[PDB]
Amino acid sequence: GSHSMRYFHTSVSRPGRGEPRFITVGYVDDTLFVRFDSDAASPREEPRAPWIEQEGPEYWDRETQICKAKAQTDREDLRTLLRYYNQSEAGSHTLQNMYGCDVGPDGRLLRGYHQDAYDGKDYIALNEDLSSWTAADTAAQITQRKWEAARVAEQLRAYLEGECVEWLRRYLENGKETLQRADPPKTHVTHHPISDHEATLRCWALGFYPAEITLTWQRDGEDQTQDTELVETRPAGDRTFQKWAAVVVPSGEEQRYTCHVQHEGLPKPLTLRWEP
Amino acid sequence: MIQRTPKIQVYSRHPAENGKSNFLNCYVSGFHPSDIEVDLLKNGERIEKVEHSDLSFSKDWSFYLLYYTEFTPTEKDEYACRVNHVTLSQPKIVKWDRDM
Amino acid sequence: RRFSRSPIRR
Repeated sequence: GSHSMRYFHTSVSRPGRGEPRFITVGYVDDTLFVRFDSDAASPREEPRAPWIEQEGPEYWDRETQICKAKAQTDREDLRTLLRYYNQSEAGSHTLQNMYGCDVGPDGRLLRGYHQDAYDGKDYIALNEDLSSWTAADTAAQITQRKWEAARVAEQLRAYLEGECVEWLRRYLENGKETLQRADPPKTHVTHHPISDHEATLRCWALGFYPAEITLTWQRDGEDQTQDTELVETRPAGDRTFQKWAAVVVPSGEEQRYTCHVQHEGLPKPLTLRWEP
Repeated sequence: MIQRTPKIQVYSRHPAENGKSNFLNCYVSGFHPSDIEVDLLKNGERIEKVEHSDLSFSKDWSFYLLYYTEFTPTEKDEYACRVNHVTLSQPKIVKWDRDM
Repeated sequence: RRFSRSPIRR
């Protein structure tokens, strides 16, 4: 299927408690494969998936230098944004950035990303054209003018169309045992009486990869979107994910309810029912 | 500032079978800012060598973390996750329910 | 692998 590579970065200032903490992680699809934490005893880019361990020492040197430089520029930018927003030096603030690429089954670029947030709000984003910027406010417009004057977008476009896709394709081949394997959900319905009048039907999806999935309840063939309790997809800790959807059902009417499951590891969507 | 209070889910890696070793998970998500305090409890007592994932975030910029530890469920032992965040007037304790 | 010029001054 389709694939993605993403690098995530977070810097959090902490006035009076040293310099901002910097954490960055890299993902292919939903698999974490590299990390760097400035608060580690000896900060270095570290592998987190077996298929990246084979990369040589020069790779880990390069990635570590880039992460360290990113931590330093983030520190400078945190001071800059205090000025842009007329903020006191006394508070903690957050700078986030994500960038990366999406490719289709043939490995062609589907789209690229590079976007930033300040204190959890969108700040500046490279548009899908990979050539223009969307600034959220007048402070981000100051960055936009700087980045336009330096033609930053053209440097990002070159990376996202070139190295990002080329190295994603290499990682997909080196990790093809895992990165190119979808694990379908294991599904079942449980029944939990609430009262003499109602019971919860809970539709489970377990052990699936990647995280994207659709679980829905129907009653007499009609979607129950408004009456379904849907928990956020959650990691099991073994690479796979879990999710459930629940509906409250009048006692005796359980067979009018069907759970429907869509996942890229399933050839055709599943339909299941409570089985007493 | 703007703040988002964490969603909290407490659950096991594998379906619970009493007497069989497993992993106890506390997944915190959708929160901002990123500073957060998470404890896993056994019968009210903090479990010691709990590990956690590296901070990452979702499309909407909110953060998520997984805290986890080996555990062997039984019928009588109670497990919970205790979470403190700037959005909480007091720590939130979410009990483990093997059916959720 | 990472963008070598991802450290960009805002």
